[PDB]
Parts: sequence; structure tokens; C-alpha cells
Amino acid sequence: HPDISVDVLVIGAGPTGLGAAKRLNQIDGPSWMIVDSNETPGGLASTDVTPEGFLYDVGGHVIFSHYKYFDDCLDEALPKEDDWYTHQRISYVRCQGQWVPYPFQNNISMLPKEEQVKCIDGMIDAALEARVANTKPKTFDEWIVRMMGTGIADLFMRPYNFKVWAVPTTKMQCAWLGERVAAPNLKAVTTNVILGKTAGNWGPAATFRFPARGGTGGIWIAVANTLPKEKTRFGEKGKVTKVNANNKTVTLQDGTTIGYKKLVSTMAVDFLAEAMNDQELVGLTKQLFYSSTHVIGVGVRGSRPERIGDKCWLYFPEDNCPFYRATIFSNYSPYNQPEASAALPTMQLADGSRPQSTEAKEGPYWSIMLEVSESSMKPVNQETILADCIQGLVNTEMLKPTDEIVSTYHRRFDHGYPTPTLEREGTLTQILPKLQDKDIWSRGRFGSWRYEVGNQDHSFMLGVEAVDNIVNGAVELTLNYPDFVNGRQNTERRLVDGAQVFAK
Amino acid sequence: HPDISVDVLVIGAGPTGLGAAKRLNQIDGPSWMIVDSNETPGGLASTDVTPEGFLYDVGGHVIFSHYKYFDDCLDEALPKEDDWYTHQRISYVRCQGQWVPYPFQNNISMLPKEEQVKCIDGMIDAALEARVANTKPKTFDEWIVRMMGTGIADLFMRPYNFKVWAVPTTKMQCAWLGERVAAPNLKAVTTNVILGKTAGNWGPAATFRFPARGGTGGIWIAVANTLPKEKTRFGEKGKVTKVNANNKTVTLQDGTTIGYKKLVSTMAVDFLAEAMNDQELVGLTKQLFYSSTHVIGVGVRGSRPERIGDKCWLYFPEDNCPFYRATIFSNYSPYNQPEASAALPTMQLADGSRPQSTEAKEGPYWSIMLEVSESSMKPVNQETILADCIQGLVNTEMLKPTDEIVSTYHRRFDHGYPTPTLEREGTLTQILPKLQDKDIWSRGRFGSWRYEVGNQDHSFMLGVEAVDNIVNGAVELTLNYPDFVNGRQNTERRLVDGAQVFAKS
Amino acid sequence: HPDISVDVLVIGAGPTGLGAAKRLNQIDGPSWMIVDSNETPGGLASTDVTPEGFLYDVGGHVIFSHYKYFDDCLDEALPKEDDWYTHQRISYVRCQGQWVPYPFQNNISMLPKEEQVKCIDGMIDAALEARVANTKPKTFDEWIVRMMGTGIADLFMRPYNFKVWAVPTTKMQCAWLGERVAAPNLKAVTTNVILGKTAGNWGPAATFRFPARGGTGGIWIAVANTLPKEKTRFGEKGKVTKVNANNKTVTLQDGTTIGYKKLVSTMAVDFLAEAMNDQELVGLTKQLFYSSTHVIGVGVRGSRPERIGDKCWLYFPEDNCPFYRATIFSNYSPYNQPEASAALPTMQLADGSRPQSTEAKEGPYWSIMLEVSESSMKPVNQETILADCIQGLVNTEMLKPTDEIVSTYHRRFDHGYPTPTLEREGTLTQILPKLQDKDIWSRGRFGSWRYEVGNQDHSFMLGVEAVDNIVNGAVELTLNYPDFVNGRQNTERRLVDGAQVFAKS
Amino acid sequence: HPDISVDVLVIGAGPTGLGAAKRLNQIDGPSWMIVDSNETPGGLASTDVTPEGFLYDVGGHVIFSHYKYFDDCLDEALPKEDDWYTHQRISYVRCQGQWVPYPFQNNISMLPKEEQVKCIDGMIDAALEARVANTKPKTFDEWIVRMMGTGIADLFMRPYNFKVWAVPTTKMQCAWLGERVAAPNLKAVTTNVILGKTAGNWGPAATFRFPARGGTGGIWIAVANTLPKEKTRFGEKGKVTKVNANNKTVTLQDGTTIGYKKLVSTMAVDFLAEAMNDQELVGLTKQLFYSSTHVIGVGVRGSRPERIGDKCWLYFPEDNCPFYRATIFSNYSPYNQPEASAALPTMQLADGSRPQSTEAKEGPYWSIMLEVSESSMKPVNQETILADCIQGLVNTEMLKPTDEIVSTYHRRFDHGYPTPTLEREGTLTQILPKLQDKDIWSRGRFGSWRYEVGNQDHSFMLGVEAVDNIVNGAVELTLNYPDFVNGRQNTERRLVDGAQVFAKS
Repeated sequence: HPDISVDVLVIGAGPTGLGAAKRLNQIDGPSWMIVDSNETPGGLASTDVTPEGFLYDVGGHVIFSHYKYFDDCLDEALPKEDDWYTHQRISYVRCQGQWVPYPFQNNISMLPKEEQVKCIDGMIDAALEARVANTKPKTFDEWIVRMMGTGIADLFMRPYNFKVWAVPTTKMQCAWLGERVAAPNLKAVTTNVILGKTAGNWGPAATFRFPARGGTGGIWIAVANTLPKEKTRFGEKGKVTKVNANNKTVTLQDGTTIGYKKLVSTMAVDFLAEAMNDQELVGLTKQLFYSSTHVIGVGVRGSRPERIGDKCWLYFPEDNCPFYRATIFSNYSPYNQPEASAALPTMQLADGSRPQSTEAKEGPYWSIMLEVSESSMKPVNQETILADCIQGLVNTEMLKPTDEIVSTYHRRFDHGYPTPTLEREGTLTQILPKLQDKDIWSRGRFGSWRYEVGNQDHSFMLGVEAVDNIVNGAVELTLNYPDFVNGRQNTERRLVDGAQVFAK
Repeated sequence: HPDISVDVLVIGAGPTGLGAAKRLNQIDGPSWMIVDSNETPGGLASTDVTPEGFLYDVGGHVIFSHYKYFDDCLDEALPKEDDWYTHQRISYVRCQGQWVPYPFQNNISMLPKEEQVKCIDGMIDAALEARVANTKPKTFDEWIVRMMGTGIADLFMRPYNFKVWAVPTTKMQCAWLGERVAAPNLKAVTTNVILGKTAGNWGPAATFRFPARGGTGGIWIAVANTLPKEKTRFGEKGKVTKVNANNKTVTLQDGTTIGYKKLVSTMAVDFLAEAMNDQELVGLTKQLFYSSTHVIGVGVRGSRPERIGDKCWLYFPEDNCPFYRATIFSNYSPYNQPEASAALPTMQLADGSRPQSTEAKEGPYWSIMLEVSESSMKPVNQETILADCIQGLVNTEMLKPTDEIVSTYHRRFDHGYPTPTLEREGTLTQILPKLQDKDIWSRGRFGSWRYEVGNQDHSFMLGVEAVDNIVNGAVELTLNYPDFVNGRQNTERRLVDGAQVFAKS
Repeated sequence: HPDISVDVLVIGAGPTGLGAAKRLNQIDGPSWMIVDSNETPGGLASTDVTPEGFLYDVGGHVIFSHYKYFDDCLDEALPKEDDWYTHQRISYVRCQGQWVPYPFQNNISMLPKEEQVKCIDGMIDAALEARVANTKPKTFDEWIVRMMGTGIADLFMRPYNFKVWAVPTTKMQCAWLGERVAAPNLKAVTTNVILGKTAGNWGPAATFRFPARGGTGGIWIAVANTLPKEKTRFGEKGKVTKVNANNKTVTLQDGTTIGYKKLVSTMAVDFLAEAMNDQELVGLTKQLFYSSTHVIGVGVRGSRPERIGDKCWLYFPEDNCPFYRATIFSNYSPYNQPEASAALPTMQLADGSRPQSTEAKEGPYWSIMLEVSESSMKPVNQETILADCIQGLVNTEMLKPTDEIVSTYHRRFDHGYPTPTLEREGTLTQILPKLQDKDIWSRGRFGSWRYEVGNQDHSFMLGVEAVDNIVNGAVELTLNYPDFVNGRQNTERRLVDGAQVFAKS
Repeated sequence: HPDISVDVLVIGAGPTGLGAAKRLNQIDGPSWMIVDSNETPGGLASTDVTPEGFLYDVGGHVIFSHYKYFDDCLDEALPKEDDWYTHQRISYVRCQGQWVPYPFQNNISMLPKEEQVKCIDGMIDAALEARVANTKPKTFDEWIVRMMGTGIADLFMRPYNFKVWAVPTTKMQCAWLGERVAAPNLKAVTTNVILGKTAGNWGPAATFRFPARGGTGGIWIAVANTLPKEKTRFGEKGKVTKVNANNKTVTLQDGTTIGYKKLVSTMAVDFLAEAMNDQELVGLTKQLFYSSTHVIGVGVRGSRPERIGDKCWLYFPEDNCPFYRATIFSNYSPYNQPEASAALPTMQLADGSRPQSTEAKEGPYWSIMLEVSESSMKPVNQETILADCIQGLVNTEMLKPTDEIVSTYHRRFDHGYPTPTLEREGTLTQILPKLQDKDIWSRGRFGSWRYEVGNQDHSFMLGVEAVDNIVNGAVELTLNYPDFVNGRQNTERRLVDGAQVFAKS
């Protein structure tokens, strides 16, 4: 008989696992337990800090919540108004020397006139074709061009998406974008071109909140802390090494065995198939595709340059830089980098030069966070990528050659994006029902591998809904119907439900 | 303090209310109680019997379940195999002296050739227009025309639907439609006309099960029997007369008061507004529309005639009869009518005349159940409707003039169909949230007034999900997303869920 | 027996009749003669002069020739290079204080940003509707909206066309406009908006030639002069009063009778019906519609103003002036107005005041020619129309308040435009074949009433082709197929054909 | 100075040349003469006779006239009523053991049901595509499929047209087919299928007349005979061997030289280029494409079989026979074959066996005329083609194995069809203008190489209009605008025009 027995075991304490745990904790029915190999919960929603005191998330993390329940747990965890900062959702596309407001097509007035002509002509073709279309697009590429036309597609979404996904747009499905018809808003686009108008999709209503301290990672430490500590096992002692699906037994690295009746696994599903020693599942998970993410962080001396201003995140379709996205992380919280009086030496100038002096000087400081994707179709030279990113910062006029870099950061995350390939659904609908037959609920960004429900709130709710299905017979809506949950505000499920009110 | 206090009060013990009850009973958390003014649970899913021993449902009731939870509760209530009879879903449309397999719009093949031309020409126009359409249809009529063309619309869809809904197709919305009206492929319809093929949509997979005894009403009597009796109050002692929403207090006819934390109300929402003495809610509910259903039953002497055969239900678009639908109710169970040795005198011949003898004679017997709709746009002469129906049976050749009728039944059900009018949703999105703000879950066929989720399984689950929302913060999917629940197999929620498994150890 | 007998009698010596006479004269087979009530041939293609020496055509007359035959005859009649001046076809549309290059609908790029949006949005709508359109437009208005969208329709097409046709766009057909109304290309128009460019000249017409002396009327005086004088009868002596179609006899006002075998009538067909004393025909011609043309002439002291420059004709859709078109007639020939040394007193200033003195001062002089339409749907105040035009010239900034006016001219031409009404073709197909069966070829701008073949070259060729049909069995292509003759270069028929070349041997 | 001088020389006395000659003769102006290498006029519109007395045209020749002038000349040539026979235009398609009335698609109810399904499914696809089409088809093959859909295309027009043109449908243009939109009449086709109806496109109105004697060739003998004999030169004495364009001189085989001012050439334009010894033109003409025609005649003993009946011509898409078209030539005139009392021996039975006797036996007789095409893409074994044709008659059940054949006929015509290749116009617009610059009017079926104006009436009028262009400056409509002349009733040009009427006074 096992060392420990619980009704429901949760593997992994990123957002998905912590969602499952919060719901089990609230229900307070079946016994339960959560394990993670890391001492610190959060998964890919964690945060690092450099020796010089610059924080970096695992790339740009901006919360948009589709669920009251998710909101309830964040409010519980970080309940003070000064636990958070609010910002507008300000983003731009870098294109031919210009910062073009997102969405790109509504702002092509900034481009040269001859190019505007090409863009409008292409979108006219797409509008005329959309008017008689009687089939759905089958690939991401087809969807892009039917929405945007050839010209606008070639400038942004085609080269941008290869830089992000590390696979061509022709090899991805397009159902994950939702059920919106692939057609141009020709009038809107042409109107701004005629008016010479620019317009971003943000304002006092289009906002996000970001944690005052600890980066995105601070949220999940705070949420985890609301759980009964004896029901958690985090660290080397919590690393899962073996899953015996037939005996419903799990073995940890230190040899501890855990028996379960139901399993919620939030580890990557290809790792799960190995831990199970299931040759059939290993073969199937190997049919899936993912990209790795390099996160590069750069700490810069000086007050925030006028050219940067209130920018939050930025897209880079062009090939003069390796990164697809940059984040002005110092704009998210004053505590993402040291205060102005902190003294740091200059490590190098942006052009690669040595500084005049080695003396530690004061701030203030700002901070840029970069993302570079990697796959077997898009290799990344690990040894030069930092320097390539810094050159890319100069090329894109984010840094001057003279800017003083005081901190650098580079980390590679093996599983970064689960790719919406054409083959994905054919594979997942074999994998997930086989796990289900064994009472294994494999869920999460890489637990169930669906990018369109792959953010923090989706993940958290995948765990919540998994538990609700296990206990109360709930439909796993986020898992099976992304369009459904993304197109509504999910208000019904709360951190305090009728059941707990009636109980007291 | 009131006579009784419960966390959750359920008003009504038709399928919706019973569903609430069953889920509350399964959860076994909050205290609850269920009331009904009728001693026998079942609502519009009840069954009547004539003095001569012929059973009649409230019109044609055929079960198609979208939910394993519903299946579970029926199986629990009627667990034996001989509790049920299984049949194929055989229906036809009476059209110009002939029985056309349902769906009509696919058996074009069976009409006079000249009419086939008319139909196919119309459908060709519709196919070409559909090729360039970029707007959705706004009315039931526009929808019908767009998917079938004028010829088929006129021959069947338009007249039949006025006969059922008792309002013209131009007066109804079309969002409710996915699962009720078949949209014909031009190539499929044309292929069947060329091949001279008649192809109805039934067979070994498309079946239904019907209770062996007690009619459809037998289900809900048995389901109710699985509830703890003390938590029920059925009869005059359970008739709700006043609802004080602000004090969260209900008053019954005998004067009993019941306090509640949450209310699940399954009575017609216009009745609820009146019981609340809420003039604003009364005015809103009056913007809703419903039709009444007349149910007529006819018991016939004789073994089942060949011309009837295995027919289950039948549609009547034409003018030679007042009913829109007939059910061969004696095909559903042998216990829906007397055994063959039962002796019964003839009451009349089908042609209206007196029988040659008034002596009681033996069977066998078969049985027809007819439905006639009524509204302010379609008045019905209540005094002659029985005789009109019987003449309609002679007219459609279902009865011979000389057939011997041994039993008759007629009952009017005031609230029969909640009409999907153009105005329905604008009104409901005022009514339901205003009740919601008062912790009142108004749910069911007339509780929430949505016909597209108005069958027995829909109703039952409206009750279940209401409770699940109240207790576990579940999404009321059936209520707000008919297309979602009707388009899938709903397997997740069971009569035994993990909660009960884990608790019992 | 009548006073005169010819094989072919030609009535009218405008372009159409002169066309007939020239071809008859070239063929030199059948006997013929041509009559006109006017001593000076030319009809609506004539020219007046004011006592102060300013010439005015009957409104803006610019020649574009579709036929080599027409070229040959103009060349014969006015053979010297200094008989002609050549000009670029420079026109603009007055809109919101701006001059928009013709055609308006292709130069959206010139309007304010706000108006550009309204225009392009409209054109996008039209482009998308046109992608799935399977019916041709019935009316001029439907055509305008289908091809240009509501924005350009409201801003220019609808007001301008009522102002010139003197009927709403909804009352006209749209089969006539292939060569008159440009259909805008969405990509092309949008591309020029983005680049802020003007559009390439619509049509093959880049320049035009205009006669050095006598205005447009000089051409027809000279063409007529090439005819044998004995075969003409112009003046009171040549006015037709009676046409006896059954006797094939024509009576002139002086009592002269002319018997004919074939008749080419170029007078207005409604007048012809009257002269025929044919009540049925009069009835039919009254189903036709026409507008009247007021021509207003204004002679101005001064060297040609910079704001005027090389402008030729100008369009005015706006309601701040009565005229639909202005022509800088002084740009067409130096001899359309007096020498600079000619001394003329100021008659009035453009603001309407009397001048300081009666002193005759020298020039130079320039000249504006205006057109105002009239019909039963659009009355014109004859007594004030001159002053209204002059104020119009001030509102449109064509004249400064202080500009000195040295000559004025006003003349009303009752039949100005044959209106392409919805009813036109139905009526003409009852009229023209009836006349045909009586050996009457009724042809010309009002002879056959078809504006799309109603220019000088068209008219001339209607007379030529009518004679060719009569003598050589030719197809009357211009009469029956406007799109055919307007869409090709008609090079085959010449002033010297093979017949004449061989015969001279 | 040449042996003979004329103003206009016409080469060739087939229909085109005779048209030119008839119009020259009528105009009676410029001097002219017509030459031909054959003593008998008619060209490809001539008629042969076998030693047994069976006549054969050059394949099926049926007159549909688009011109009054053509009717005038035919009626002048053969003015008596008994010079002609009148018949309805009765034709069928041989398909899967059936004679299917033309047009094929309106008669597919004769096909097996499963095949009707595939045909109608294809045409539904075609109609749905046509509804949103925004481009014209570019090839004959695209035109066929857009009009018929795949299934119907594969059964008739695709395999049939390869058998006719001896080139694939994918290699031909489709503009020659005219301006009608390539689109299905889906309602018409489905209606006849639903009704089980067959219907040909003939009846009392849709008739042709055929000469009573001498076949089609009789027409042109009679027309030629109205010409003044001394202006003709037919036979070896009239064969042109050299054309010197730069000197406007023609040389005949007997050494006679003719000087002309204008040349109308109706010989094949590739021969003309060789005769001109113009290397550039020879290169260009070699870019053109044409098929050769084999004509096979079979004379059969017996009264007309019931299975043949009133059939006139027949299409053969299938590959169980080499011919694309058959004509029941004995149905055109009783004088196309010997009278019944004429005695002929049997040459063979249709299955190839010897007759039991070689005695002459009497008739009556009927007659079949067949056409086989030949090109480099589709060779013909001249040695076996007769035997293959006769086997084809058995395969198609036109002849029984036992039918007695009393006469056979085979002749190959090198220039048979001028092919409407994709490249044709690109080449012709280089050839015809260069010849035009030399005062050479190259006109006719192979004179101008355009099949869509390649019938007898078209050809005759090409000559007429060429002369009219030379003399009177007429537009050459038939040459340059096939759609125009084929879509109208051409009634203006007559054998007696005004010119002749007036001159005779």
C-alpha cells in the first residue's frame, strides 16, 4: 500500500494546478494534495530576478480575465488596492522606421503612400472575394489573407507569425482564432487612410492590472499561500518521476508513493506519457508540436526615453531583430527594477562598447524584456542570442548606441508555445480520451495543449473545471469549447458558492 | 416567523420541478421542499384516462433525451425492461390523399409530377439566392422560404405551422430552429425525385421508448416516488396562492407560509407575476404569447387496420381536418387501451350516426390522439371541436364511416405552447433578470417560455441546472444556450457524481 | 401634278439634312432637293452674334467625330489650316469653392477629406453589391447608384442631371449613357485619393478643333455652300407647312408643291406629325419628352483673367446659379469676340450696377456662354434669367463684382434636348416604323429623338445613312445601334468612294 | 499591259465569289470578271453523284439564312415552288443505344436514372458557379462546362467536338460561339427530367428548304447562270497560278494575265499566300489550323426503315463509329437517289458479306451521308475508312447486318473546317490587314477563315459586302462582327435596291 492516499492528486502548481487546488480547497469534500518539482509555485507564470535586481517574467504576461472566479482568487490573494497597478493596453507594430499602433491595418496611413495603395488594393480584392465566399479557411495563412488581403498580410501577420510560432502560417490551423468570419473591414481601414488618421485599440476602458511586487510570479505565490500548507508538496520532494496508471500510483523522486482515485496532471502531456511508460501515448504525444521561448532581459540606465513613453508591448515582423515581441517591463511596476538611488556599474553600451568608467553610478533605470522563439524549423544560436537581441534593440531604435546597459538576463524555456498545427486536434482527440479512460485529467497550457485557452485565466479555470467535473459533473467548457468561454463573461462560478453559504 | 423554512423552495412538480427536486435530493446539502396544486405530479407530461379505459397524454409525447442525467432518473424510476416498449420513430405527412414520409421536404418524390416541378423550381431559386446571401433571416417565414423555396413553403411549411402555432409564420422569430425543421439539400431532394425514392429518417437507431403502463404520466409519478415524502406537498394543500418576493415568503391556499432563501418557480411566469401582485411583472408577462392545446382522444373497435400499421405520429397541413397532428396512441403501449376481451358498447359510428346495436361487445381496440391549437388569431369552436375532429378522421381516411367509436376524450389545456414570437426575447430579457434579482429562478416550458428547450428532458434539466447554479455556481446552459445543449451529448452530470462516491467512504 | 418632282426630298438643312444632301450629291443618281425655313443653314448648330459683335453658339458645341465621312466633309468645306483652332478638352466641375477635374466621379481626390470618406464609402457599397448583381438597372438613377454609390449620387450626379435634363434621374432610362457617363473604378479612384492625383482623361478625346470664323455655324454654312444652289430652297420660300404622306406631296408656305418618292424629314418629329395632320401620330409624339435650352451670353472687358485661364467648359451642379454649364467661348476663337481696339461702353457691372459713364473704352474682351434648361418639371423666369445668370457668375467667382459687361445675349430654343425617358423607346417603336411604312425617313436630333446619337457627327451621319439605306440598301447603323457606331472608328464610308473613282474612268 | 483588264477581279466561284459577282452584276458599275479552276461553280457547296446514281453534298448541308439578299438570289435562281422541298430541322444525338433529341440536355430523361442524377448534380454545380461568375470563359472547354456542367459535358459536347474539330476542346477559343452567357437553364433541364419528357427544338416554324434536284450544288449552278456568261471563266482556263500583288496582276494556268484595280480572293488564304510568293504571309498562314473532311456515302436498298423515320441529321459523340455526323440524305429530296423502279445489284451487305445473288433488283432506295474529320492530332486511314464507316452504321443500329448496300462513295476534302483555335485571331489580324494594304479582299470560309461566319449564306454575303465596301464604302459587318449579323434580321440590302429603281426611269 502507498505512502500517501488521497482522493484527488494534483500534479503541478502553475496556474492550472493551483486552480484545481483552490476549487478542491473551497469544496472541502474529497481529500486532496498538490505536488510540484519547484519550491516556488507559478510555472511559466513565475518571475526571475537578475543579480542586479531586475525582474523578468517568462516573456510578456498581461492578464485579461474571462472569469469572475479567477478574479475572486486574485482579489483574495492580493486584496489591497496598492497590491496592483493599472495600465492601458498600449501596443505598437514596428514597421519601416515607424511605430504603428495596433491593430496594424487601421494605421497604415503612417506607411509610404505607394505602399498604402498596395495595401488597400489587396484588401479590396479580399472584400470582393469575401462577398461570394462559400467555404471556411482551412489554414492560418488562408485566414490571414482573407481577412487582410495580400499586401497587409505580407507586411505584418505573415512574417510576424513565423517569428512567433517558429512555423509557417501555411502549416497551422485557424479554428483557434474563433468563429469570426475571415473578411476585411474595408470601410474602416480606407477611412483612416483617407483621413490620415491613426487609432490604437485602447483607452480608459481597455486596461490591465499588474502586481506591484514580485512580477506575475507574485500572484501565484500569494494564491498558493492561501492553501493549507500540509496539502502541498513543493520542491525536489515534490518532483514526480513515475505514474503507474494501472495501479493509480505516483512515485516521487525521493521514492515517496502516492495513491489516487482521480489524477489532475498539469505537466506537459509528452512528459506525462514518459512518466507513465506508455509507448502508445509516447508515440502519440510525439505527433504534437511546440516551440521553445528564449527570454532576454536588458536593464538600462536613465529615465524613460520620450521615444519609449507609455508603450507596453511591441511587435516585430521585420528581420532586423531576432525577437518577435518586446515589453517595457519597467512600465508595469516601479518595483520591477531597482530604485533610482541604487548604484550599479555599466556593463556595456548598446553598441557593444565598454563603458568609460567601471564606477557604480545611480539610476533611474528602465527595463526591456524580449522574446525569441525556437523550433526545429527556426534554430536559435544560444551563445550569440543575447548580443543579437541587443543589436536588434539598436536596429529598431529602441536603444541608442550610447545607452548604458546595467543588467542582462537570458533563459531558455523548453516548452514555450503549444503550436496550433493542422494535425493538433487529430492527435489530441486520441491522447486525451485515452487518459480520461484511466481517470487522468490532463489539463493546462501543455497539459491539454490548446493555445486559444492557454493564458493564465484559462489555465487556472481548466484546473477549476477539471475538479468540478470530477466532483459535481460540470461540463469542462474551457477545455472543449474555447469559443464559448472566450465570448462571454463567465460569472456563475464564485469563490463563495451557494454550497458554502448554506453549510454555515 | 413562517410555518416552514427551507433553503430552496420548488414550486411545481412537473418535469422541471421534479428535476430540481431530484438534484437537491442527490446533493443532500441545503434543505428543500417541493409543492404542487395537483395530487399527481407530471404537469403537461401527465396522462388522463377515459371511463371506458382509454389513456391519453397531453397530446403526442415522444421522448428524445439530450442528457445522461435524465436517462439516469428515468432508469432509476422505471428500472425493469418490461417497464418500457421500444418503437421506431415512424411519422408521415398527410398530403393530397397520400402519406408522405417525414421530412416532407425530402419526399417530394411522392407528389404529382406537376407539383414536383413547382417544388424543385422553388428550391432552385432558393439555392441560387442562398449562394449570394449575406444576411440572416429575421422571421420564421423568411427562414422557411430561404431554405425550401416557395413551392415547398406553400404546400406544407406555411399552412402546417399556422395550424400548430396558431400564429402566422411571419410573426415568429427563427433562432429557435436548429433541431425542429430540416433544411433540404437541393442535390438530395432532386436526387430522390429522379430515383423515385421515398426516404424517411427513422430506423433501428432512431427509436424512442414509451412507458408500458400509465402513459407518459407514469414516468413522473415513478420519479416523484423516489423523493422523500415529507419534503413534498402535492394537492390542494400545496397550491401556491401568494408570493411575497420581498419577504421571501410563499403562502399556500390553506394558509401555510413557507420561507425560502432561494425560489425555483416552474409555474407559468404570467401566473407567477400575478401571485407576486407585481404590476410591472404582470405587464411584462402580458407581452408574451402562448397558444392553447385541445386534446381529443378517440377509442375505436377493431384490430389495427392495415392502412394504419406501424404509424406513430402524423402531420396534417391541409384544410379537411382541424387537428395539426394525430398519434396512433395504441401503438405506443398495449396498456394505453382496454384488453380485447373488454366489453364496451358502441357510442357512435365515425360518420356521426347511431350504432345498429347498443349492446356491449368485445374488442380488440385501437386509439387515436389528436391535437388542435387555439389562440386569439385562430379561434376554435369548443362546442363542435370533438365532432369536427371525428369528421376530420373520416376526411383523411384514418377512419371509415362505419368504424365504431367506443370512447371519446376532449380536454383544453390553456397554456399549451410558448410561442417563439419576434418579441419573445426582448420581453424575456426584461422578465427573467428582474426575477433573478429577487433570488427567483423562473424555469420551465412556461417558467422560462422557450420552446426550443421545452421538451421533457429540457424541462427536467432546467430544474436540475437551476439548482446546480444555486448550489455549485454552474452555468445554466439549457436556459441560455439551447443550440449548445441540443447540439451535443450531455454526459457529464450523473445521478451519481464524484461528490456522492467520495462522501460514502 | 405638283410644281416640283424629285426622287428624294430632304426637309431641314441642319447637320442631319445636310448629311443627306451631301450623300445624295456624291452619289449623283436619284434626283433630289433640300428645303429649310431658315435662309442660313445649320439648325441648332448655328451661331448668333450680338450688336456689339460677340458670337454665341446654341450653347457649348464641341466636336468629337466618330466618322471619317464627317471629317471628309468638314475638310472639304473648310480646307485651310487657318480655318481652324485646336484646343485641349479642358473641363471642370464647380464644387464647394473648388474646380474638380472632369469627370467628377473619377476625381474624388480633389474634394475635402470628409467628402472623400462619404464618396468612397458609397463606392465600396456599390462595388460589393455589383459583385453579386444579376439584373441590369432600369432607370438612370439606379444606374448612378449601382455604379457610383449614394455619396457621389447625392453630391453630384442627381442634382447636376436634374439641372441639365430638367427631369429627375428617376424618370430617365439608362441604355443611352455608355459614352456620356463615366463608371468609376474603385481601385483607380481610391488610388488617386491616396496619392492626391487627378485622373487620366476619360475617353479617346484629348483635343478638339473649332472653326476660326463664324462659330460652329461657319461649318454648316460652308458645307451647304458645296451643294448645287439650284437644288436648295432656304428661307420663307422653303418652309414646309403641309405633308401629305398618302399622295407623297409636300406643300410649302408660299404654296409650292413638291412630289417625292422618298422623304427624309429632319424637322422635329412632333412638328412632322402636325404637318401630316395625322391625329394618331400627334398623339404618339406627345408621349415623347424634351427640354428647352436658354442660351445666355456675356461679353466682358479685360484680358483673360488668371482664374479663368485655359478652361473650356465648366459644370455647375450646385444651386447657387441657374446654369448647368458655362463655356469660355472666347477661348475657342479670337474671332468669337471683337478686337482689343474695338471701343465699347460698359453696359453694367457684374454686381448689377450701372457704370460710371457712357464712355466707350477699348478691350481686350473675353466671353462667357451659359445654358439653362427648362421643362414642365422645371419652369424658368424668362424675364429675370439674364440677371440671375450674371449673379450666378458672381456667386461662382467666375466674375468679380466690378467686372465690366459690354454685351448680353439671351435666346430660348424650345426643342433643346430630346430626353431619354423610360417611355422613349416604347413610343419611338410605334412612331418610326409607321413613318417608315409610308416611305418617310424621320431622322435627326428631333427627327428620331435619340440623344446618344444626337451630336453633329451623329446627326450628319443619320442623314447620310438614311440616303444610303434608300439608294444602296445600307444598314442604318447610327439610328439603331448607338453603341456600335460610338464604340468603333467608322472609316469605311468616304466623300470619295470606289463608285466615284471607277465612274471617272 | 495584261491580256485582260477589269476594275474588280473575283477569284473563286463558290458561294463567296458568286456573292461578289451577283452584287457586281446588280450594281452594274465597275467592270468585273470571275474565275474558277472548276468548270462547275459551287466550291464546297457542290454535289457529287456515284455511278449508281446517288448524290452526295460535301457532308450535311442545311441552309439557315440570316439575310434577305441571300433569299432574293436563291429565289431568283430557283423561283418555282417545286424547285424546293421543305423539312423540319430534325436532329438527334446517338447515346448509349438511344436516339436522343437535340438539344441533348433537354432529353436526358432517356438515360438511365443513376446517370440523370450525375448529370443534374453537375448542372447544379454549374448553375451555382454561374450565379457568382465575374469572368468570361477563355476556352471552348470552359464554355462547355459552364453551360452544361461536367456530367452532361462528358456525354456529348466534349467527345463530340473532338470528333468534329479533330482538336481538343481545351485548344479552341469560345468567342466564336457568341455573346450569350455560358450558364445552364437548370429549371428547363430538371423540369423535363421530372416529367419524363422528350422534346426536340423543331416544329412547323423551324424548317429548312432543300433543292429538288442536283443537291445543294444545284443552287449555285442556277445562281451562276444568272451571271452574264462572258464575264465568267470557269475550268482549267480559269485556274489562278500566280498573284503579283505589287503589280496588281493575276496569271492563269494557260498563261493568261488579268489586271485588276481591286482583288476579291476566295481561295484558301494559305494557297493565296503561296500564289503571291510572299514568304512573310506564307509563314503567317502556316500558323493557322484546319481539319480535312472525309465524306462517305452509302446507298441502301429498301423502303425507309421505321427506326430512321423523318430524321435529318445525327450527332455521334461515342467511339463505336468514326464519323461525327450522319445525314439521311434521301430525306432531303426524292431525287437524291434513283427512283424505285431503277435496277441495281447488291454490292455488299452491311456486315461485309457477299450478297446471295448479283442480279440487279429494283428499289426503292434510301441514302446515308457521313462525315469523318482528319488532322495531325487525329489521323484517318484512307484505305479502311469506308469499311469502318459501314461497320459504324451497324454499331449504331442505323443499318441491320442484313441491309443491302448498292452504292458507296468516298471523297476527301483537304480544306474542310477552318479551326477556331486560341491562336486564330492573333494570326488573322496580321494577315487580313496586310492583304488589305495591297487592295486584296481575302474573304470566305477559307478566304477569311472564320467558322462562325462560314455557312453558305455567310460566305455569299462576305462576297456581297466586300463588293459593297469596294464600291459604296459599306461596313463589312459579316467579316468583322459575326455576333452582330447572326443576331439580327438583315433585311435592308436587296437584289433590287433604290439605285436600280431610280435608274430605270
